[PDB]
Amino acid sequence: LTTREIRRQEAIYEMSRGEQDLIEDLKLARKAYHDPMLKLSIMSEEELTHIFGDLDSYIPLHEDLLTRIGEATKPDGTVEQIGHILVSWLPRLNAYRGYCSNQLAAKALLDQKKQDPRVQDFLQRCLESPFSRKLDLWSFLDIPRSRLVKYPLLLKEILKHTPKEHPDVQLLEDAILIIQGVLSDIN
Amino acid sequence: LTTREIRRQEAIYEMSRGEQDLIEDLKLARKAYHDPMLKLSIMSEEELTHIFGDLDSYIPLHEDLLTRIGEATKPDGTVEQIGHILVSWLPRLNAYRGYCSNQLAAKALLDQKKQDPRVQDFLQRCLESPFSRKLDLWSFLDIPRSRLVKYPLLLKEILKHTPKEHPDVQLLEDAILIIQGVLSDIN
Repeated sequence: LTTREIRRQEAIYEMSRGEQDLIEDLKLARKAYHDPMLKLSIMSEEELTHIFGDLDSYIPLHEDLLTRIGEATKPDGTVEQIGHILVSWLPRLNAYRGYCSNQLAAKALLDQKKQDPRVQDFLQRCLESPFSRKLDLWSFLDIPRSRLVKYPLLLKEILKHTPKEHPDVQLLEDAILIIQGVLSDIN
Repeated sequence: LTTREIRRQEAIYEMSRGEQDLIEDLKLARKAYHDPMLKLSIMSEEELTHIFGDLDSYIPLHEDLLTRIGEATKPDGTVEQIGHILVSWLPRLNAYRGYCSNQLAAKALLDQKKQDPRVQDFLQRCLESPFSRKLDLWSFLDIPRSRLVKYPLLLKEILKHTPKEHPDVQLLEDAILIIQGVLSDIN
């Protein structure tokens, strides 16, 4: 394996580790925050979907990417082609249209809720436990946003190390265009 | 939270991390070893089930434990009761009866196959890749065996830190008896 082709694979791995991390945080937000607050009636659903969005849709969306990459990973750990997955997956990031279309309206409830004693108490409890796992609740919207805005860099890095005569060149070039379109359809 | 009750939770966590690890190795054995060798006809299925057993059954068996513990884990990360899961799960370790009933017959093929050039070549390839993940193929049977023999220690450690008047005391006491029975039904 060449030094360059090792970077190509390292670039593909860097990306999927990013997905594992997003998924861990989306699940944590669903389990430790959203569901309990909804259950204890600390916040109404209308409110909780303003803050968190459709977690129930995003989690299997990003898991789906990770599944497909894993299935394309050989026994030796390398992945030969990836463009065909990305091109046919990226358009699904259009599932964020609604959530991210009012980041403005989101940060008006957010700032309201940080005076509520019932949320303060809920967090202080969660946080007192040495087995709890923290999320910055007040800038949650940053987690997905950060990730969505990172894809073009991740894709350009895979392409930087893709051999001239490789099918991924066209597909990755076309995927960078897909990601760029999807971004404008929410900002 | 008391110093003792922190140990109880640490004991429960230690156990589930063990399951995550076993699962990672059972999946790796299925993906990097069993399936490819079966596909390339380096080994017949009869042979591969002697070496690896019914991976397809063990993986969802241990995942099932991890699912159920996760569902019993509160937002704060602690788990209040665990005996009721363990008592009703442990009898399923009886799915190892067949595999482990001929550890003797297993280590006669094993020692045969380590002279086969086709297996040597297959491994040397796998291993040459910097993205590959290693398993000691020749003492694979140790991975499950080690784990099965570790449960009684894991259970006694949870019980060591369980409060006198807690429902887990009876259940864990009864689970230790279940694990002990299951072990004799294969050794």
